[PDB]
Amino acid sequence: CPLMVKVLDAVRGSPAINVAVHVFRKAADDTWEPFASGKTSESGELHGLTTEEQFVEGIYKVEIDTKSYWKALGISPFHEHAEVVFTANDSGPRRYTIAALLSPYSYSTTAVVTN
Amino acid sequence: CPLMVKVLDAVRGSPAINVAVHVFRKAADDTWEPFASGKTSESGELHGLTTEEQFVEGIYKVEIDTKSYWKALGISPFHEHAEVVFTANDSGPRRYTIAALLSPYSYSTTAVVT
Amino acid sequence: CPLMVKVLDAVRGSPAINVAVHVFRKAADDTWEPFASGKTSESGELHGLTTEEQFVEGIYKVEIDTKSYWKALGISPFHEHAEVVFTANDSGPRRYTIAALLSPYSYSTTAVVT
Amino acid sequence: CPLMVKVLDAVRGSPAINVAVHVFRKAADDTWEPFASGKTSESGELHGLTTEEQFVEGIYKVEIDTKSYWKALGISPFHEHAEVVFTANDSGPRRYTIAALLSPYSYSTTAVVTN
Ligand SMILES: O=C(O)Cc1ccccc1Nc1c(Cl)cccc1Cl
Repeated sequence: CPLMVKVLDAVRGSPAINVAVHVFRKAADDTWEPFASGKTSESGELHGLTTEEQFVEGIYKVEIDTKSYWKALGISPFHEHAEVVFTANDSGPRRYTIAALLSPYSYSTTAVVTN
Repeated sequence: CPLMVKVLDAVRGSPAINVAVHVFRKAADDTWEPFASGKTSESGELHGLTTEEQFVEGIYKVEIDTKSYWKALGISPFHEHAEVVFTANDSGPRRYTIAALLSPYSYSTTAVVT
Repeated sequence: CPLMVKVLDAVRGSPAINVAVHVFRKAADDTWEPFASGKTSESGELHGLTTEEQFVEGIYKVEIDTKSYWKALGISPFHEHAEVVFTANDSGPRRYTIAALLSPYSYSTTAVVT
Repeated sequence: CPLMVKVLDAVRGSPAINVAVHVFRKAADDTWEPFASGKTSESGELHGLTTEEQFVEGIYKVEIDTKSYWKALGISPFHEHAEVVFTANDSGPRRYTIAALLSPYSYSTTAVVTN
């Protein structure tokens, strides 16, 4: 499990559950091709998105559907979604934990990269 | 000045100066067309990106070239850039302030709509 | 105006208005003595807390009454208040801007020293 | 384990290791009495600070010695430390995860409260 996503809710002080996450990889033609997708669990985490074999060097985009999350709670959010774009494994395989803290008009995202 | 961008540096505790910012608007064909661009000033701010006449309802993407900013400081950042995608509602006098706080492996962004 | 405080609301995407702010300075006996206080304005800012003459080197604590702010909006917050403790160095012309972004169960604070 | 602290480093994209944490409880005389202390592990986490029996209702202060952390890395930080003050268990026992993301001139803290 080289790619993990964790989403927290800053309004309720709880994990953000059932948040849709889509991952894309930049193709040779500068196009974003679907790579993997899923929804966060009860712990606000999403595991098993890919494997070390499939997760090759490249530029990846992790899109977190924050808008749908907030609407389901009756709150009108600012962002359409949260996007995290990064180059991965360019110097060998690494483990990536992408964390996002969500608020209706703000979000913070950090990466924890393990070797 | 309905749209303003402010970028701060969390490592040095200062405005993020000369950060390239590109704004795009989603076109009818779901394509991002260039809308405006510029670089943050000494105060880490970018004003005059557009006018109220030109800034119509739609989905906009504010792209902040964070990578180039960090590389210039000798720090290898994590993100390729920071992106803020939102819908400009246009329902009453509204000024949009997009703020971003930058760290090498993290960034936070908030919108101040007044 | 060497010390300024800015408070934003991450839930409503607006400045945090009328937030009580208390500033303390650590005394010789390791006690926090009141230094200045006020409430954020409509722009979520608090200016004129002190002067360069009065703002000498020392350890300061900026306390933001976040609890009262959230309760007034009908939201039960997590924190009793937000505290920012720092050392004013006083080594060259320096203006201190203490910014805080508030959410019911979270807050972020950054210092912009220019 | 009703009280957990997790600290991340936003500059290096890694857990903040060996960060000293001191917890205090407000006494009857409005004084902060030492409650527990420890240092974050390799995963940037601090467990076993207290037990459900000892962690009674009250106002607690979690102090994270961020200054010492940054100085050890050769960076001059802004804050003397990060403090998180909250009322705990006022409506029954809860599990509290106090998370902090650190940068030299900024820090963010969130609480995840479980029942
Ligand atoms: O915008 C963000 O998310 C970064 C951040 C973090 C903590 C405290 C304040 C801020 N942002 C900020 C600042 Cl530094 C100035 C003016 C307006 C805003 Cl929204």
